[PDB]
Amino acid sequence: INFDFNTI
Amino acid sequence: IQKTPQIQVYSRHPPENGKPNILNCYVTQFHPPHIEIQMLKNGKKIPKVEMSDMSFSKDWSFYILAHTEFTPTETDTYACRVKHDSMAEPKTVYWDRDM
Amino acid sequence: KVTQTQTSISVMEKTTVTMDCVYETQDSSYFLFWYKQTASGEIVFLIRQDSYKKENATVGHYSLNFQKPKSSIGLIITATQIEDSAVYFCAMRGDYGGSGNKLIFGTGTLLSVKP
Amino acid sequence: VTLLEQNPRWRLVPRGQAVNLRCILKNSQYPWMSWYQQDLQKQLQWLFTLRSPGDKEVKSLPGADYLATRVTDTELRLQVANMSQGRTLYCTCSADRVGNTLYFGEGSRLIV
Amino acid sequence: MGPHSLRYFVTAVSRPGLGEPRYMEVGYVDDTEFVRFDSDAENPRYEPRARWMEQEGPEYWERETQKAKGNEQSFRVDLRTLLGYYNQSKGGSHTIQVISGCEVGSDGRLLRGYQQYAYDGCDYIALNEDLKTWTAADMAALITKHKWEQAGEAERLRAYLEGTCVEWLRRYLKNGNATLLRTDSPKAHVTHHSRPEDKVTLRCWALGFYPADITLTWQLNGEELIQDMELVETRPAGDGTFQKWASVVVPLGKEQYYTCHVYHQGLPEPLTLRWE
Repeated sequence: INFDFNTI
Repeated sequence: IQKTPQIQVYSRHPPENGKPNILNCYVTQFHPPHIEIQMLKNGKKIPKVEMSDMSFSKDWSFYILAHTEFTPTETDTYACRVKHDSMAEPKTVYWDRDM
Repeated sequence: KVTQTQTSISVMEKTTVTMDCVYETQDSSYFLFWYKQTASGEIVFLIRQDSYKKENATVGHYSLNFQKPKSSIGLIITATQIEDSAVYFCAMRGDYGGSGNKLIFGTGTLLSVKP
Repeated sequence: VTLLEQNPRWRLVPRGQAVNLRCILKNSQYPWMSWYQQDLQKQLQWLFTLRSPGDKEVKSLPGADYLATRVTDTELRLQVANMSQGRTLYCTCSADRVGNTLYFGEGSRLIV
Repeated sequence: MGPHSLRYFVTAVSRPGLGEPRYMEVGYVDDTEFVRFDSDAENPRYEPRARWMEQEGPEYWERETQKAKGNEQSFRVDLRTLLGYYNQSKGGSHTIQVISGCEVGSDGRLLRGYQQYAYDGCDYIALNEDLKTWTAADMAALITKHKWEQAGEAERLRAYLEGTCVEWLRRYLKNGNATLLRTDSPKAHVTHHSRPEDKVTLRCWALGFYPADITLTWQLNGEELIQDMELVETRPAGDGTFQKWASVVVPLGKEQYYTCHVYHQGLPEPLTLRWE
């Protein structure tokens, strides 16, 4: 399972 | 960037006249992802062309596989014309039985 | 998902208090927080614990007792002042359905400090 | 005093009257803004998180109808209606979408 | 027996005028696509791309779709944030791409963790091998790096890299095993082309092999003719197997002095062929 990406 | 597309046109199995095959148009190394790809038979668009889902690889360029069922005949000619923003004019690539 | 059993606590200044907090999550990474609300309504951020941080967070006279296996994240206030009287809240992020920044809050435990 | 500016501080909401709350972000490092309500029993409940100007959402809970809108990069609004019980509305701000601390404004006390 | 990897390739491409940005997520287990998410759909859902993934229950598909749904919001914000960092206008189309995941060794221990971003096709930021620091490619990426350093994002990320990623990788490997770890040896042959000259063309064909990785070499009694050899990039046959060819230009009559070597992992011993 993928990760929970925050923003840049 | 504006990476320039690389096209390969070839069939799924070794070609044999009158024997139903699958013809493939393999386009790689383009960016942006937006692209127009058409397969041709004797210069006329081929109606039903199945496209793969897009993907990109480690160098960030995109790729896509276009294919269509076909029956190789001794005179029929098949091509792949691609329209992309990195090119002035549409790049056409012709199916060659020995490649 | 977040439960703080005690309703209220009363002690005398200089004492050490422990606010309990028990939680329920199925996430592998998770975030726990303690807030405090003064008489005025101000909700103030105190301290937090990352589920992946092996150590008990420490900030000023606020210390956490994170017991991963027991799903407990008690707030320990060492040697109390009158200033610490307030409602203490325990929270855990628990987003779903496109919530973005949803914290789940326990009901809060009232704490008192007599001079 | 916080990173947020909420007004009104309090407000008497008449019977069939809708009311509007405004929240202004004072520190641009925390662009994720939400609306939380706290009932008279003092239970905080998340209501909305709207990061982008243009973002607008409607939510109806038992006791209140809500319509939230991210107006600008620093402005969050809320319209509360059909509220049969008092409650306070808080604005929170965070620096990112996942795992960052939420900070509370001073709230808007809606009185009945 | 070795190393394996679980990697997600992410993409967000804005399309001002038309609606919302197109968002996609693709997961790969050892280079084989197995899951896929595409927002430019009906009711966008995490979808299995390999039959063995069907053993994952409804829970998995809901949780992974919800996850992609939030990732999608992060990427919409990234897209608008970058335009401001580079002072570009809102009419253009821009892309953001990410490669995230891990490489694991035979012992099941984490080897390498990846997290690299590209904006409009050029590197933007990447986590370093230490798994704690980032490397920015421009001034714009220093803002991001700064923000990430402040919030302890690498730490959040490292926790996923060494735990969730690794664990899931193992599980994916256990359940797709047979297909993932399958090997289809390439079928080789050589063809003759001339064009009425004093020269001929020897083309070595490698077809229907899996996985894609292969090596073909032409030899002149011990010599790997890499300079005088012409060959095409490996290409998908469309049915899970791959194809490739290597050709050399040889002196008419001197055919039988040239040998093609086919190196593929399904072969018990490298292949060696000549015109026939």
